[PDB]
Amino acid sequence: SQVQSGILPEHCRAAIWIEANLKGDVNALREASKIFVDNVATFQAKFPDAKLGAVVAFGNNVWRQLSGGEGADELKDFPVYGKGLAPSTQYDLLIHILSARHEVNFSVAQAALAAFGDAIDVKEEIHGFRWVEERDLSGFVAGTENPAGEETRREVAVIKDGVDAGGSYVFVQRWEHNLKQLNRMSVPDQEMMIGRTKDANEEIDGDERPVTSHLSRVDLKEDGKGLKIVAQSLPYGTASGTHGLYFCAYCARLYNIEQQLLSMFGDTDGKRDAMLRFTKPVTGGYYFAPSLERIQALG
Amino acid sequence: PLGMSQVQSGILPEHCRAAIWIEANLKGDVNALREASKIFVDNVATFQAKFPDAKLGAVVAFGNNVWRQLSGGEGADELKDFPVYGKGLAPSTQYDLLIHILSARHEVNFSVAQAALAAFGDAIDVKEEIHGFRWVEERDLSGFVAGTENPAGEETRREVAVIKDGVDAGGSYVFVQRWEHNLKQLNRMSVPDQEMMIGRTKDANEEIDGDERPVTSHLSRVDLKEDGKGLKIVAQSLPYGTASGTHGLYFCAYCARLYNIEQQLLSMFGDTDGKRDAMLRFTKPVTGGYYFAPSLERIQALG
Ligand code: HEM
Ligand code: HEM
Ligand SMILES: [Mg+2]
Ligand SMILES: [Mg+2]
Repeated sequence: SQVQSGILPEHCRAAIWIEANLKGDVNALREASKIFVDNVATFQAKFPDAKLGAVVAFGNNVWRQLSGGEGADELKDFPVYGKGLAPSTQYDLLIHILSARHEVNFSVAQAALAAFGDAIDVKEEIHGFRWVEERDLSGFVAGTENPAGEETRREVAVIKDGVDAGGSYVFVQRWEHNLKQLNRMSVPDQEMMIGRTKDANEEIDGDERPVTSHLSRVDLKEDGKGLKIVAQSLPYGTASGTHGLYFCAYCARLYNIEQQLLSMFGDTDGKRDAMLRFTKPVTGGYYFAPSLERIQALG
Repeated sequence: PLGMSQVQSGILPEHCRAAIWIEANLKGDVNALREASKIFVDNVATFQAKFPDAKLGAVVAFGNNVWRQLSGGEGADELKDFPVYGKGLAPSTQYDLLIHILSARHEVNFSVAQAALAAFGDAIDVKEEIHGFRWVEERDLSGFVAGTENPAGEETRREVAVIKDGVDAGGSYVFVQRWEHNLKQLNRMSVPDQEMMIGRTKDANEEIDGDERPVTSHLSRVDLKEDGKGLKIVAQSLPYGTASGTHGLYFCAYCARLYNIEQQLLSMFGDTDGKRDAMLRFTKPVTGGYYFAPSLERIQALG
């Protein structure tokens, strides 16, 4: 089973995420998905330098229909976390496009919209960009502990066997940063909020940083085994309007993502991520990304 | 370089892949713009030093009312608020301040835009912020190549865009106008009909002779000569928007005289000969403003 092309690429410069609801017959998604994955292959051949990839992924209700109820055992609608502190905006379809070249991504996004046509209702379209020094707009480097290299990224993100082999679970969550609130914090206070130093990007020892620090919330182990995810997140927005991080992660099980969210939003131990001092999530959804062979076998 | 006037760095660069434009109104006393503009151009120099490979430039430019105040009424003789053209076919949304940032790196442009906002602070009310991107093959989102006849090279671009002498030497006039394309409407037109609308062939970008295209074609509207002398402008326009939402062309041009821009607008919008640009069949302008970009030396004499 071959993995969709947008899960594994590293260090992308730009992305487009489109989140949409199904308005028409669920069966219209079958032909549209095949059209789109062929478009992606054609664009990769036309723009080899772009290192383009893309993913089509499906919400719980749609995917149960498309799959006949087989597999994707962990899939569910995204719930609130923290009783609502993390909101839920579960849609039916996610299209994630990434590459070195925003302009290529834009053409690919137009192709996705042509493939799905008026069967879908676009609810969100976000254009991500890698910022200076791969920093989040807060000024902290983002991506350091992300699984590195195809071998490890496959291990973390790609389902190994059975009916879902080559697929992955996806989580997307848009955050809105209040950089004015951030900038009122001293740099040492910001560093204790994240759990790494700001300029030099060195981890602060877990025994010496707050348990509410981001790293303490999300660097989770189960009897010594890390709960890893493959992030594809990027900055987005305008300088004068809304801006933040579009969080996007892939994992061979939803479990690892969910444990991190239960931790961040106070459900596990009553403590909340210190980043909520300056940024907040405003969307959230879970999706299942089938393998390419599974997509071809739809219609 | 005493006794000379240095152009702001964003007027002349060619083939930059990314831009940010910010348009804003002044909220309080115009004096706030003096120290903010000096800070901003200094920040630009710092970003150029930090990111030499970005090939970054930027411009700060001013609307008529605030430029008249800051200049004491000296110079900028052609400057005026952007008029409506075609009785409203081209709307007017004249603001007080234009920031234009362009480079080979969107991420550097973003940092520079943040610096501009920090410099001006609450003295301004941002009315729009547009992130331009060069599309594939330098095409407009309509699919036609954009930029072919734009003045080429530093020498010619300086001749067209940069005022040569007098108090305004090193300055330029700026026009910005955001267009919203209806690509569904465009795609209802056959490609031959689109070519007659533009005046060039779509795939190969060959000019269609003036006698073989309608007078409403875009090239017939805007390729204007006065007794054989072309009325040139230096465009810095780029595509913008989302695939599923608003998208189009953010039109931006610089010229040493506002006259050349105005003649093209009077032509496009029906004021000269009663005919209008065929591109209005699929796209429309929704903003419009004129600004004056002083020389970099003069931004330093503010205060
Ligand atoms: C505003 C939103 C977020 C910001 C700004 C942010 C920022 C960061 C930063 C600066 C780091 C440290 C550098 C690195 O290793 O990448 C980090 C690490 C990490 N983040 Fe986040 N993050 C956000 C949301 C999330 C969410 C929602 C999750 C999971 C559901 C998450 C999971 C992780 C993980 C697993 C790590 C690596 C921890 C480690 O093993 O050291 N992050 N994040
Ligand atoms: C929807 C907005 C616009 C679109 C899509 C558009 C597109 C084009 C295209 C495809 C060309 C031919 C290729 C080239 O030489 O660049 C062109 C040329 C040109 N455009 Fe536009 N344009 C727009 C607005 C404007 C405006 C508002 C003006 C002036 C006020 C203008 C002035 C020019 C000029 C002077 C030329 C060169 C003509 C020549 O000498 O051959 N354009 N434009
Ligand atoms: Mg660790
Ligand atoms: Mg000509």
